Amino acid sequence: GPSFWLGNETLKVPLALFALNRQRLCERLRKNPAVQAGSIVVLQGGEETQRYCTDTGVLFRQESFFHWAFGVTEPGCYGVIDVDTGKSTLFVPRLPASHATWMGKIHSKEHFKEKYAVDDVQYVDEIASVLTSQKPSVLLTLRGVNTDSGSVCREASFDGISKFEVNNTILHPEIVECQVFKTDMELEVLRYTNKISSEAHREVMKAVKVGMKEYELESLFEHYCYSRGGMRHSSYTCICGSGENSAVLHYGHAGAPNDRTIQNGDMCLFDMGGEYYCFASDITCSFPANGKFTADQKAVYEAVLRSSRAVMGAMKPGVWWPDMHRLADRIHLEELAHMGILSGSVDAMVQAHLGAVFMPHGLGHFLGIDVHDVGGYPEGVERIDEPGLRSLRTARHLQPGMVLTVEPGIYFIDHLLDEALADPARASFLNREVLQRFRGFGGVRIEEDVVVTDSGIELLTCVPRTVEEIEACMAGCDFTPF
Amino acid sequence: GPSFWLGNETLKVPLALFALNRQRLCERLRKNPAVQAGSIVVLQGGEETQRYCTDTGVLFRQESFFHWAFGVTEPGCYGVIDVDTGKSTLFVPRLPASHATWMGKIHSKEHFKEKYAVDDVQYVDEIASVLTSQKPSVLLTLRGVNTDSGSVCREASFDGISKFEVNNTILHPEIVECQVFKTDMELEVLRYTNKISSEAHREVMKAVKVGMKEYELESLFEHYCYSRGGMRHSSYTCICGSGENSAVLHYGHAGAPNDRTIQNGDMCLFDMGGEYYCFASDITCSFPANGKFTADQKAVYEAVLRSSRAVMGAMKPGVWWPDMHRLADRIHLEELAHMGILSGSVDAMVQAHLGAVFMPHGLGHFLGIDVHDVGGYPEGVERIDEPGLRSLRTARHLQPGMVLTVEPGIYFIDHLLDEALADPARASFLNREVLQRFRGFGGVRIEEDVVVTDSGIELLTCVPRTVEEIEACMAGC
Ligand SMILES: C[As](C)(=O)[O-]
Ligand SMILES: C[As](C)(=O)[O-]
Ligand SMILES: [Mn+2]
Ligand SMILES: [Mn+2]
Ligand SMILES: [Mn+2]
Ligand SMILES: [Mn+2]
Repeated sequence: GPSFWLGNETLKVPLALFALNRQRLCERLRKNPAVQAGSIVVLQGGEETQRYCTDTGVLFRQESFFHWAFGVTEPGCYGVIDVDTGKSTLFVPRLPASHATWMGKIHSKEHFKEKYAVDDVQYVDEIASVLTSQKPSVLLTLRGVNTDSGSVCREASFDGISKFEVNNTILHPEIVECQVFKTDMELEVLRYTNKISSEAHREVMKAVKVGMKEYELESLFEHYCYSRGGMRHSSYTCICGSGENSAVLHYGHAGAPNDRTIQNGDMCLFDMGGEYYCFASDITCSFPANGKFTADQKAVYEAVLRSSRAVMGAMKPGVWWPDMHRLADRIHLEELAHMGILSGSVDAMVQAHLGAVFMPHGLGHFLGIDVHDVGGYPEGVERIDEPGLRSLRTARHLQPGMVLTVEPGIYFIDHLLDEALADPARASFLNREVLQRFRGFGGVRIEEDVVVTDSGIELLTCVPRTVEEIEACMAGCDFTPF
Repeated sequence: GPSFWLGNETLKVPLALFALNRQRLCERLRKNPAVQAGSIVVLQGGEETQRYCTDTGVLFRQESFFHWAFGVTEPGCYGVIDVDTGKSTLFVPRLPASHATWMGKIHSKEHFKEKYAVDDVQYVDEIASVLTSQKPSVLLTLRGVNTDSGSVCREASFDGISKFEVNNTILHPEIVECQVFKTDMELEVLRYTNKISSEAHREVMKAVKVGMKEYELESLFEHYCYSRGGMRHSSYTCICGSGENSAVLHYGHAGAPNDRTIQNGDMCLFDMGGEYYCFASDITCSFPANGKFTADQKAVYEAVLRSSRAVMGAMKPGVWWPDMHRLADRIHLEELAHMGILSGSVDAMVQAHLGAVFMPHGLGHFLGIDVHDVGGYPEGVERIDEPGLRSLRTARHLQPGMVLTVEPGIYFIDHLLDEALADPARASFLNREVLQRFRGFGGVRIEEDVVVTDSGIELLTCVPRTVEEIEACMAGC
């Protein structure tokens, strides 16, 4: 069948990927006791937008649930699926013929049917008539809460939907649960997004020079990803933190826009991932700006490398993800003590939640069409009310087919360190005479993307990771993964 | 005073630019007899957004009116101006301690006062209290219709605004009219955006090779603009049309995403412009993919070069922009007749609106903070209901300080050509046997950015334009 492709060496993605997702969704719904015969899933695609009240178009990127189900790149569509038969119908906007003045040939319905390999294509304004003719029992629409953003996903609506029976509770948890488990076709795309983004990270490590602005590397990364990878979007705004900015976790946004000059002796923490056909990648490389780790930089870096590799080596089906977070915490504390920053009993440090002072974020998160992918906290899965752990984006147990980031880090964040030093339950573990040397260090994060498999994991990311590999890459060189 | 700067060779933009805009706005409002003493302009800045219901942040770019007045890059702000005194107050979000962990330094109010050179800084949650203590007669908020998008600009709101007298009609036409006329400080930024984007267009022309995808040049353009110019944003989605796609005016968007392979013999029409600190550029270069114009390509291209330079040579204060559009139409028709595509009386071709078959869009538009800048159709200025002219984004007369694109083009658009051939009043001019050779040619657009001066214009753009210059540029090592 047909494939999405941006030519050159970019990945051909079969539209069969999306057909398989529709089939899987129907198979799940058919087993659901709340679902009756004759139901139709109704999804609404994203619409074209402009900046504020201007006529400046914003580049359209499809809504993620719609993309998962249909793979459609055009704005203004709807899509329905007959649950009992699996039959799919795509609804596309009716453009008047005069639009050919500005748009060139206006594609036929048949063009879109062939392009997307759906069973039928209709115009959007006909959706009430078309659904009416099917005499559905119920329309299943999408409404639920994203557990990272807190936002409510808005259900499809069209003129005349009030004439139907509509259910907006059944679908969301079910399509989310399908999305949590990636098909082999989806894994091919995620292998690709990791390949390109890994190459781009290596080009950035080769190119970085003392005296450059952080954004010069943002630009270079995105240029590699688009020109060589066909990745028109990034999966999230690039975080290019140098020096003390490497301790700011979501650095790079409009308020702190990658605008610092990189200085000799700085650490860099570059968290960047290109997006291909609305599939994510999410990779963090940490390295010395000048290509040579100092002793202190090597020690912090290798502490995070140790936790990264320990977690990757322990991950397998049945593992409780919060236990991996606690494992990383224990390793960071052990290694910070081995560096002389901390002293005393590590068991006691853990009891005092000291790990969260140095890693205030979750160990990692589901990844897929969204960088923070859906499904981390389905009904019944609770957030753990402790520092660090409460920021985990899932408390699930691992199962084959899940895609996770593994992103431990250690950071020197002044207000968290000062809180600890003010707290008698924590202050005694800290050695100010050594810690003072790490004030303003920034931080290190080592972030890999992995697939849970029957036997463990599959590592998707392919970047230099040991001190020796990184120094070689920065000197321009050719490295072995976990 | 302070300046915005992204280091390296990027432009230092004095924050005095925005202070001058505030002053100019107050000066215009003070002259409006409907404006009450004690009025306060209240603007609301843009807020951070995410993709749909995801927690995927969208990179924040400031709302254009707010930017014009304040130059503020942070989301979640408000800004007010006392009309009678000119005094400015910026309202910034009061951030929680955790912002220090995830987003960065929690800057003090004094930091922002110094950064933006405003008279006072307060927190957003204090705006009702602060405005109350000033005892304004009326709050002037911003509501009006953009004449390109048709969208209604949404006025500021805050908790407690219902307790004030609010007017939402006076401000919009007044701030728009100020934006129409660029200050010398604004012109320095538009010279810079044109400089970087012109350099980037030159690099793209040197880099194009048969066999590349269109989007490889989009990528290169934006990388040049960001890494060398500090332009994190483009002014609009890059249009990288090759072959017949150069006839598709609305090309490059998500439905037609610069994904065609450039072939030997194609024309390229690349319309790209970086944005610096929310100031636009808007440039189109047209050229043969393989670096050498064929005879037909030279003829079409030189026709558009002729109208481009005739229009620029005629532009000066008092000139009616629709007359310039008609000038370009007439020249295109003349050249298309010289080429043998047309025959007969050009006067009669003009009477039959034949020019619009080949150039269906407007000759050019105001440019500033937005690529299609505000103020093209203020009250009393009407849209002309004729082909071509109805797509003009302004029907105003030119005055010093206006910034315009000059962007004539000729395209071979099947829908329009077929229509013209069906109409006996137009078909008699069209030589079907010659036109057939140009089906699938695509099109040519030559787009310059210019400033109206007291005596004529200043050209901002600097790219190769003659056939000889373009071929030389593309052959450069
Ligand atoms: C800062 As992230 C995209 O690894 O959650
Ligand atoms: C296609 As345009 C931004 O020049 O109007
Ligand atoms: Mn990341
Ligand atoms: Mn991540
Ligand atoms: Mn343009
Ligand atoms: Mn333009």
